[PDB]
Amino acid sequence: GSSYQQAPITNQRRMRGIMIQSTLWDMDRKRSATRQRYYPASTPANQL
Amino acid sequence: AMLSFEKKYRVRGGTLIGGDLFDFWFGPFYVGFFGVTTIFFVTLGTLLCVWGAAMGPTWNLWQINIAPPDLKYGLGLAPLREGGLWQIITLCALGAFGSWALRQAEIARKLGMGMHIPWAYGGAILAYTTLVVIRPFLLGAWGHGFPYGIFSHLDWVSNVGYQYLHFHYNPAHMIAVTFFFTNCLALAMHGSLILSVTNPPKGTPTGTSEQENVFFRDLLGYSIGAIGIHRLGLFLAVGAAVWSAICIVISGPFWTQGWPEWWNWWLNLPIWK
Amino acid sequence: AGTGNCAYCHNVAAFQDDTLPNGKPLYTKIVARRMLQMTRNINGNYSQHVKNTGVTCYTCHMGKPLPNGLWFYSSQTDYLRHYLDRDGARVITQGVAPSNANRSSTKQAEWTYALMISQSRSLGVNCTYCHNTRQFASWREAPPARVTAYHGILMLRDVNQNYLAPLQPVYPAVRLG
Amino acid sequence: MHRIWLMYDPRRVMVALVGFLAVLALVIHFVLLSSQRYSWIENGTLGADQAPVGASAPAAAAEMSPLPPGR
Amino acid sequence: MHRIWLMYDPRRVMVALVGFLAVLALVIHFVLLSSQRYSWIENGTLGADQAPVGASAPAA
Amino acid sequence: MHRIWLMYDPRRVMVALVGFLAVLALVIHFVLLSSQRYSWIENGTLGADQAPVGASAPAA
Amino acid sequence: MHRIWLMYDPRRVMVALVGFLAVLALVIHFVLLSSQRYSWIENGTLGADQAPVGASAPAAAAEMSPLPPGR
Amino acid sequence: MHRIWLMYDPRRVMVALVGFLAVLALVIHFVLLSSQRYSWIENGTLGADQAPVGASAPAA
Amino acid sequence: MMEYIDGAQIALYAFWLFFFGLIIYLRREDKREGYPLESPQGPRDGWPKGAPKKTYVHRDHG
Amino acid sequence: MLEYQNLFTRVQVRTVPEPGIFSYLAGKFGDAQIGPIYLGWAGVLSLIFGFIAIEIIGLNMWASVGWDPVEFIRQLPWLALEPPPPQYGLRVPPLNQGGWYLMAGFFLTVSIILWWIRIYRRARALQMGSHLPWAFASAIFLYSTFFFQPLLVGSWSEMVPFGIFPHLDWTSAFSIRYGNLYYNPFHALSIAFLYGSAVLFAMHGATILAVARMGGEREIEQITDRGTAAERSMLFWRWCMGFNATMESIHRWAWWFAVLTTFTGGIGILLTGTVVDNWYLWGVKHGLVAPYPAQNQLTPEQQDLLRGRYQGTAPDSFPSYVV
Amino acid sequence: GGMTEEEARRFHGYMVTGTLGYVVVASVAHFLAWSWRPWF
Amino acid sequence: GMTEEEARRFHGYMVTGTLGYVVVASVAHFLAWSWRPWF
Amino acid sequence: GMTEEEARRFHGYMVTGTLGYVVVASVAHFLAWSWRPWF
Amino acid sequence: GMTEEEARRFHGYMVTGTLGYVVVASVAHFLAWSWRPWF
Amino acid sequence: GMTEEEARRFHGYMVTGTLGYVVVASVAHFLAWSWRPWF
Ligand SMILES: CCCCCCCCCCCCCC(=O)OC[C@H](COP(=O)(O)OCC(O)COP(=O)(O)OC[C@@H](COC(=O)CCCCCCCCCCCCC)OC(=O)CCCCCCCCCCCCC)OC(=O)CCCCCCCCCCCCC
Ligand code: BCL
Ligand code: BCL
Ligand SMILES: CC[C@H]1c2cc3[nH]c4c(c3C)C(=O)[C@H](C(=O)OC)c4c3nc(cc4[nH]c(cc(n2)[C@@H]1C)c(C(C)=O)c4C)[C@@H](C)[C@@H]3CCC(=O)OC/C=C(\C)CCC[C@H](C)CCC[C@H](C)CCCC(C)C
Ligand SMILES: CC[C@H]1c2cc3[nH]c4c(c3C)C(=O)[C@H](C(=O)OC)c4c3nc(cc4[nH]c(cc(n2)[C@@H]1C)c(C(C)=O)c4C)[C@@H](C)[C@@H]3CCC(=O)OC/C=C(\C)CCC[C@H](C)CCC[C@H](C)CCCC(C)C
Ligand SMILES: *[C@H]1O[C@H](CO)[C@@H](O[C@@H]2O[C@@H](C)[C@H](O)[C@@H](O)[C@H]2O)[C@H](O)[C@@H]1O[C@H]1O[C@H](C(=O)O)[C@@H](O[C@H]2O[C@H](CO)[C@@H](O)[C@H](O)[C@H]2NC(C)=O)[C@H](OC(C)=O)[C@H]1OC(C)=O
Ligand SMILES: *[C@H]1O[C@H](CO)[C@@H](O[C@@H]2O[C@@H](C)[C@H](O)[C@@H](O)[C@H]2O)[C@H](O)[C@@H]1O[C@H]1O[C@H](C(=O)O)[C@@H](O[C@H]2O[C@H](CO)[C@@H](O)[C@H](O)[C@H]2NC(C)=O)[C@H](OC(C)=O)[C@H]1OC(C)=O
Ligand SMILES: COC(C)(C)C/C=C/C(C)=C/C=C/C(C=O)=C/C=C/C(C)=C/C=C/C=C(C)/C=C/C=C(\C)CC/C=C(C)/C=C/C=C(\C)C(=O)O
Ligand SMILES: COC(C)(C)C/C=C/C(C)=C/C=C/C(C=O)=C/C=C/C(C)=C/C=C/C=C(C)/C=C/C=C(\C)CC/C=C(C)/C=C/C=C(\C)C(=O)O
Ligand SMILES: COC(C)(C)C/C=C/C(C)=C/C=C/C(C)=C/C=C/C(C)=C/C=C\C=C(C)\C=C\C=C(C)\C=C\C=C(C)\C=C\CC(C)(C)OC
Ligand SMILES: CCCCCCCCCCCCO[C@@H]1O[C@H](CO)[C@@H](O[C@H]2O[C@H](CO)[C@@H](O)[C@H](O)[C@H]2O)[C@H](O)[C@H]1O
Ligand SMILES: [Fe+3]
Repeated sequence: GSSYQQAPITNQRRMRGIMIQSTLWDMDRKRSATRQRYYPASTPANQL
Repeated sequence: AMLSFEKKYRVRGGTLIGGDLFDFWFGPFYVGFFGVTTIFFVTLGTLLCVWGAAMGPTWNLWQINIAPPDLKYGLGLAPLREGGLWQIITLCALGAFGSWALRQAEIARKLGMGMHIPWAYGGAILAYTTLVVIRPFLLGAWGHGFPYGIFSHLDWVSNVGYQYLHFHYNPAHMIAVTFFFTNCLALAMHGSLILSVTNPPKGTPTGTSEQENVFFRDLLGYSIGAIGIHRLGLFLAVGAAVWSAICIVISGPFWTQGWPEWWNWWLNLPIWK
Repeated sequence: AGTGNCAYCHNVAAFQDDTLPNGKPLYTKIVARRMLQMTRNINGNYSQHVKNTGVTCYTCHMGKPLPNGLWFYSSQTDYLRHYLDRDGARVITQGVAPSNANRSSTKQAEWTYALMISQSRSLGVNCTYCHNTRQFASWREAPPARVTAYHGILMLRDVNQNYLAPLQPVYPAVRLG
Repeated sequence: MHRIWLMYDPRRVMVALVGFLAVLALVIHFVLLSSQRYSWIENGTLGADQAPVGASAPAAAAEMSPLPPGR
Repeated sequence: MHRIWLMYDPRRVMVALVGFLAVLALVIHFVLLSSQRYSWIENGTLGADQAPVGASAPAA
Repeated sequence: MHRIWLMYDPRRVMVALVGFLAVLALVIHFVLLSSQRYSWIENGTLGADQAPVGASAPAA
Repeated sequence: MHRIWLMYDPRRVMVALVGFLAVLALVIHFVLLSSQRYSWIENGTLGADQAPVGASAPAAAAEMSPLPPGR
Repeated sequence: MHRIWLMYDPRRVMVALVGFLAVLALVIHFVLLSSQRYSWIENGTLGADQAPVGASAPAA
Repeated sequence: MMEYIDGAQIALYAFWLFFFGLIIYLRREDKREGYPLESPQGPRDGWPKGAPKKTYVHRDHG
Repeated sequence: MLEYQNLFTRVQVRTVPEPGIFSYLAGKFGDAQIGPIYLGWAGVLSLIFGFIAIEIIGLNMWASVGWDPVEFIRQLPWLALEPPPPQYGLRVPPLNQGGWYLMAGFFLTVSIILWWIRIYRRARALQMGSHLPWAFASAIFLYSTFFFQPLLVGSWSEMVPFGIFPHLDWTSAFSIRYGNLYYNPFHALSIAFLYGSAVLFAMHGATILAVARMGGEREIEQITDRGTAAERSMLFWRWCMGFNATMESIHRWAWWFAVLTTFTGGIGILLTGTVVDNWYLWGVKHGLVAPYPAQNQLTPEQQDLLRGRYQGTAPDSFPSYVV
Repeated sequence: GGMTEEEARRFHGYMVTGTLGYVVVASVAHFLAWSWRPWF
Repeated sequence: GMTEEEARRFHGYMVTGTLGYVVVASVAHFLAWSWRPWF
Repeated sequence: GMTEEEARRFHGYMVTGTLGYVVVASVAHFLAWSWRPWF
Repeated sequence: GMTEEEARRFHGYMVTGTLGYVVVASVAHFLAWSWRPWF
Repeated sequence: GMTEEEARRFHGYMVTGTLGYVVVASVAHFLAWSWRPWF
């Protein structure tokens, strides 16, 4: 890619480990653990 | 030829089989009945390996490859040119390794030693027998054995690992690796400690059990003692081979999925499912 | 949709209609028309994958409206995007010495490894089904199934880019990611 | 019943009892915290009718033919 | 009840208490912090009506 | 309450205290620095009216 | 207040203190050096109005790429 | 100040100091040599106006 | 511009020459006890010849 | 477990006062203090640097499960602190994208070096040879190649992640990237010494326990004043395999086999990706690779069709296919 | 080291009241829990 | 170890300190509940 | 150990140092609150 | 160990060195704040 | 160990070496600043 656009923060993984999608998340489907996989929504207080 | 103290020890007795007939030496080597059977199996098994190299594609030492039979032959003897030769060499190897251990028991008995050395070597024989007898038997074909070739058996190890996608996740394999690595650390420490008291800096008195005891306690926070460090080395080294034998025998006969998905039980404990 | 369930797609009084009496579109019929074109495209252009076994609606749907293995956008580094807009999984050098040709990272090998575990599980096979793992790059040492697998990647990219992903405006929002 | 404390040292038994109860209490809370119906940190303010209930038996002919969600 | 301190060394049990209470409090704070509703470092300024609530049973 | 310093050696207690406070202070700062709202090295000059809040924007 | 040095051996205190200060100073410098706003070796010549603000986004850069060209 | 050398043997402090300085100097040189702006072996002959600078803020 | 010779091969023979030197050294150390060997037709040294038997200086306590 | 010497089955003994003229001395062998576990200045500093390294690793792992302490324990072996992204090369990366990694790696490395200083100083103070510090140096050599090999290829992204299963993912991927590490001859040697260390300690441990009832475990006495226990150990191996060590020299064989495991290991890593990028092809060149019959044959048209592409960047957009 | 029967009598009285007080708190807790969100 | 006089005196502090801690925690729960109730 | 009046002397410093630390932390928290409230 | 007079002498240097170090750090923060404020 | 007068003798060299080192470093920094200033 010629330049990098950041994804929205809710599409950014908290876990930087490269195989985690195959080695863990392919079998782990606990609800709370699933929610923790991505950063939560974050907004300037102006926009609420 | 004999060590300058040796002749005194070369008595009869201690043989398990054959009485006095084979109770003699050939140069440094003790013979005995299992000495005779060792040389029989070593010679036959070696010459069949040379024949396997002759009928194979090359004489290059690294590339020689005596493969087991196809799985379709099951527990039968294949045609010799199609893996049957590997089976005969395997019977020779078992005969040789067994004879070697029993010959060591005769030597230890003749010197008034305990049996520790034969039993320690039994741990290596167990791992071999697991790789070529027990696991192939539980899978129902001798063709599950590893080929006899210096690099071709490493191709077998590679492919068996990836049969389970990510063999590092094998739980018994993690234990076996931990024993192998801890053994190498313990060997370095024990070797260094003995040498450093017996070979101090120039112009320094020879050290003592007290100094190595003090230094070892500074390293691990406890004093293992002289008998304990040899017990620990034997425990680590033999335990490594036993856990190796476990880790391969569970792979296939018992677990057939990828090893990462074995850990699903840990994720599903009821405290945190 | 289950046998005899023509009502799943149709205004059963007017099979020719693509809308309900309310004028709202029969989205299921509009999808199924595209699914016919997709199935013909699979069977016709990707015979190097499906050969004379071929596919029908039952292959994915198996009697149900939703197939298995549905996936949606998530992370950028999600390996399933190998089946959509990405190309290139190779990381191994085709030569002894290092070069400027291959500057792949060990992280990129980890990404290929994650992708390949997914494919192995998808077929219930292990790596030796498609590789001799003494050299993953080798085709000669690999079984012929590796060649079929490669055409499967090319097929999924066409299926996803040209048929499934552009159905976005047809679906109800409950079906979307 | 007080003779039981002649037979077992109360120093051991009181420690063992407290340890047993502490572990049991922790286990039960973490089991509940990992359930959906009693994930009380997230959903404790829901009324009892609103709280999750695990899936029933099919409780029907178990054979039914679907109809699409409205567009 | 004070005779309990004749059975148990008050010095040993008091350390055991402080060690227990510290770890317990830390677990509770981190359980709350990692929840949605009580992720107070990010969302503490929300009013109670604005704060998250976990999903109900699916509506009829 | 100075008789607690008869019960415990202040040499040990005061080390255990300083250790606990140092580790706790490091943990709290690391948590805040890892947050969005208190990512203060990158965003500390933002006014409170436009500092991040852990909520989704309105209008779905 | 000076009796703290009867309570602890100052030869040991000063070593631990210097170690603590060394580690703390090194942490803060590497923290700043890894930030956008204070990466002073690359960007120290920027004026205070020109320095970054915000950019707390966890993934500021692409995780996955080849190595830079290797001549 | 000099009484510090009664508290600490200068045989040892000097050796510790020389090692600390050597490692510190190595770290700083390596950090600069790895940087874009101060990679002096490749780019040392560039003028100050030609040397790299890290990106100014769009503040987006 | 050598095709066959490469740095890894060079390193490996450097190691082999070191390693066989080490084995010679270790076998000399193995022979500090019980050598020269006894036989008919006289003493035997083996190969390599052993290093001399080693005296150890005790610590004094007077 | 039960044991084949009485020595500590029952009638173990208490020195109620100290040994060294259970209990322990408070005194000196020369200038070396004998009571507490030794630290000195280097030991103290090593613990501080190493503590902060471990603390940074743990806190990043815990942040990666969103501070959830249940998931921190549940998922612990999958958690990692991960190296920087490849595009940065050797430049300083963002704090949440490998900046904490390099910081923990630095503090861990200093902590290891300071622990070597500690051991070196303590060996000198106890008036001992430096064999143990140089043994430990061989381990540090292998460890250091996980810094120098990434340096020589030019990217911190190639470093080992801190994490139980993640560092094993790296270990597999490193072998995949560089074309099967089994064909790295220094890896093969390192295995030969690793296995040989288990062979030797099994043999030596069993040997000394087999003569322990004759005082064979008192190896320093047997080295300085050879008893029958040493003689019987030499003769067992001479009669078994035709040659033998001494009570002293078996510890040299032990020392070198352990040391050469990590020394040859380190060279093999340094050669990888710097001199050889595909070890299997290096194996073909030098004649290591056994021939197998071909499992498939490609046409010239397939040889161009099946060429892949080298892996690139992930897509940084979410394309709409609306059309 | 021991326990007298007289001392055991005294100890047992506390042990019972402690157990009973604990059981009472647990009983109130369960009824609060039940009236909040019944499990049957 | 302790005399019964020490045990009697220790118990007075230990009980009062326990109840003081519980009182402080009660206000903390009062403040937390006022800010964001969990039922 | 230490004498009881020596423990009295030590306690006065511990109370003073604690109060000093709590005061500094209170000012630190109030600065932080004025900069960016967390409730 | 150490004597009371020796501990008192040491404490004078230790306090003075600590406060001198804090002053130098105060100036380094003055310089940093002037170059690039963090609030 | 040293005597106190020997410690005073050593200290005078230690200060002088530290000053010499700081001088050389300061010239090195001012050269580096003139070649490529970091602020
Ligand atoms: C890869 C990493 C790990 C790899 C790990 C590798 C570990 C290697 C461990 C084994 C090495 C030690 C073996 C040993 O010393 O045996 C004793 C024997 C004889 O010397 P002696 O014991 O002091 O004296 C006795 C003798 O003089 C008189 O005895 P006697 O009259 O009763 O009996 C007849 C003689 C006849 O000699 C022989 O039959 C032996 C000839 C073959 C020796 C080959 C040794 C292995 C070389 C390996 C290096 C390399 C060779 C190319 O003596 C005997 O009967 C003695 C029988 C000893 C049988 C030992 C067999 C060992 C086989 C080892 C195979 C190793 C495979 C790896 O020694 C020798 O013959 C000379 C060996 C010297 C060490 C090899 C050094 C090579 C350096 C490089 C080349 C040097 C060129 C000059
Ligand atoms: C798919 C996987 C690959 C593979 C990939 C690799 C890679 C990659 C490497 C190895 C390496 C090794 N492999 Mg291999 N390996 C495979 C198959 C095998 C097989 C087998 C039966 O198949 C075996 C027996 C081995 C055996 C070995 C060893 C000989 C060698 C490590 C030596 C050592 O002691 O390391 C263990 C010792 C250390 C790591 C030293 C550590 C010392 C430091 C100082 C300890 C610091 C601790 C610190 C104070 C505290 C830490 C705190 C925490 C950070 C919190 N591999 C296949 C082919 N292998 C290494 C090597 O040398 O390669 C040439 C290596 O890097
Ligand atoms: C050693 C002395 C006793 C004691 C003796 C008294 C006396 C005497 C009185 C109270 C009173 C009260 N005590 Mg009480 N109280 C003690 C321990 C406690 C503890 C505890 C955690 O141990 C708590 C929560 C309480 C709580 C209370 C309140 C219910 C009440 C007044 C408010 C208050 O808290 O003031 C703050 C107090 C505290 C946090 C406790 C510590 C301070 C001292 C010991 C008690 C306050 C003395 C009060 C100012 C005296 C005024 C007398 C005038 C004639 C009006 N006490 C100790 C053990 N307490 C008063 C009452 O009944 O009001 C209706 C009252 O007259
Ligand atoms: C307890 C576990 C560890 C262990 C211990 C151990 N090994 C031991 C002992 C002990 C305690 C001995 O006493 C014994 C000995 O005498 O050592 C000098 C031995 C020994 N360990 C040996 C090797 C060895 N040990 C290994 C491993 C282990 N040894 C474990 C790690 C390995 C590995 C991992 O690869 C090897 C290669 C021998 C040096 C020796 C046993 C000698 C013996 O049995 O001699 C009789 C047989 C022959 C001389 C040759 C037989 C030839 C065959 C008939 C034909 C070939 C068949 C073979 C299968 C071909 C394989 C080709 C390969 C390329 C695959
Ligand atoms: C010859 C090769 C083998 C080898 C050898 C070897 N390793 C060694 C040695 C030797 C000879 C040592 O002497 C040395 C050692 O100490 O051994 C006990 C060491 C060592 N090998 C180690 C590990 C190790 N070795 C390994 C491998 C190997 N070691 C090889 C197989 C492996 C593997 C296989 O992965 C590991 C993990 C260590 C146990 C040890 C070096 C210890 C060290 O450097 O520690 C540094 C310190 C820290 C990480 C910090 C710890 C922090 C505490 C947990 C915090 C507690 C709080 C603290 C008190 C706060 C501060 C307050 C201050 C006021 C004090
Ligand atoms: C759904 O809507 C489409 C609208 O295109 C209808 O398709 C028509 O009929 C097909 C046979 C033909 O192929 C197609 O070209 C088109 O002519 C489809 O039949 C469905 O019809 C129902 O809903 C229609 C709708 O759009 O709302 C409705 O159409 C009528 O009413 C709308 C206004 O509400 C007006 O725009 C249309 O022009 C009008 N059409 C006619 C022919 O009157 C249909 O009502 C009628 C009477 O046709 C609906 O059909 C029925 C039976 O309910
Ligand atoms: C969003 O954008 C990214 C970044 O371009 C795309 O990812 C690219 O393609 C992947 C194979 C690769 O993994 C990645 O490194 C990157 O190269 C991603 O697929 C999405 O693509 C769409 O948007 C592209 C975009 O960059 O805007 C767009 O690209 C084309 O148009 C732009 C704008 O005019 C121009 O800058 C690009 O050079 C141009 N590229 C090409 C190859 O035409 C894509 O359009 C096309 C036809 O590729 C978009 O793709 C789709 C299907 O919408
Ligand atoms: C992300 O957020 C999560 C983490 C999730 C949120 C949760 C957080 C949690 C659970 C927090 C819990 C905090 C806590 C709990 O108790 C916190 C406790 C804090 C406390 C008690 C602090 C006390 C400090 C006391 C100090 C500094 C004392 C100094 C004393 C000095 C200086 C005097 C020394 C003596 C001298 C000078 C002379 C002696 C005389 C002598 C010798 C003589 O005279 O001889
Ligand atoms: C991640 O951030 C990054 C990027 C890394 C950035 C941040 C970096 C940081 C935090 C840096 C910190 C630096 C620092 C902190 O204090 C640095 C401190 C440095 C210091 C104190 C240096 C002192 C040097 C002193 C010297 C050289 C003295 C030499 C003395 C000599 C030669 C004479 C010896 C005596 C003699 C000859 C007489 C014998 C007579 C005898 C015996 C007799 O007469 O008896
Ligand atoms: C509150 O406290 C908590 C609870 C957080 C404490 C708990 C912590 C926990 C649970 C920690 C768990 C840790 C685990 C499980 C760690 C696992 C580690 C493993 C398995 C590591 C394996 C391998 C790692 C390797 C080989 C790393 C090597 C790194 C190196 C060599 C880095 C070197 C960096 C250097 C030399 C310098 C960097 C700085 C620059 C580049 C700028 O140069 C100056
Ligand atoms: C002292 C080095 C401090 C480095 C920090 C920057 C300089 C700041 C202080 C400069 C002025 C001198 O500082 C002052 O030195 C004197 C001796 O000279 C020390 O004096 C100390 O030792 C002397 C004897 O030597 C005692 O009589 C005195 O009671 C005690 O306080 C003081 O504790 C310190 O406050
Ligand atoms: Fe030994």
